[PDB]
Order: sequence, then structure tokens, then C-alpha cells
Amino acid sequence: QRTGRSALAVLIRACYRLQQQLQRTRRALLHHSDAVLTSLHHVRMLL
Amino acid sequence: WEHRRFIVADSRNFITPEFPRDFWMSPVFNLPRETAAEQVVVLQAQRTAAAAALENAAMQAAELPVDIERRLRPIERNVH
Repeated sequence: QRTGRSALAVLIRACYRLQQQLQRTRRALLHHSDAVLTSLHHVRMLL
Repeated sequence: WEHRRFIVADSRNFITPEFPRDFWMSPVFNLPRETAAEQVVVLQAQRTAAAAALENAAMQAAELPVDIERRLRPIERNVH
């Protein structure tokens, strides 16, 4: 009982955290390029 | 000793210049409240400010190819 029910826990922990690692990249990479866009608009605002 | 002639510096010594009829109607004596010479100085300074802002933005944005590699590789090795 404890063999197969604990073996799948490794893959469960891997998948339920790979689901969140992509979300973190989704959020962290959007609030950084927006700074690039704001800087570009600021540079144009200098002109 | 020494010798020279002399002319007395009296207050009656005046001078009489001649003025052209169109002398005072010059584009330099008659200046508006705002000329374009100053606008040149402002616009050149703004262009030079934008030039340095461009380099600041370039050094800011040079990390875009860098930020993507280290967010994908540790997941690529995770899958493999």
C-alpha cells in the first residue's frame, strides 16, 4: 500500500510546483518589461 | 626735454556723425519678446538630454535576453 501511494507523491509535488513556477515567470517577466516600455515613453517625453 | 603740439580738451569739442535713413529700422534693434535663438538653445538641450536617456534605456534593456535564459534553463533541466 505505502509503496505505490508514496511513489506518486514525488510526481505530484513536481507537477503542482511546475504549475506555479510558470505562473511566477508569467508575473515577474511582465512587471519588468513594462519598466522598459515606461522608460521608452519617458525618453520620448524628454522630446 | 621734448616738444610736441597741443590741442585743448574743451567741453565744447563735439562730434557730428551721419545716420542713414534706414539705419534705425534694423531687425536687431527691434526685437520681439520671444525670439527663436532661445528656442534653438532649449531644443538642442532637449535633444542632448534624450541622447543620454537613450543610453540609460539601452543599458536598462540589455538584460532582456539575459532574464529569459535563467528562467527557462532550470525548468528545462527539471523536465529532462
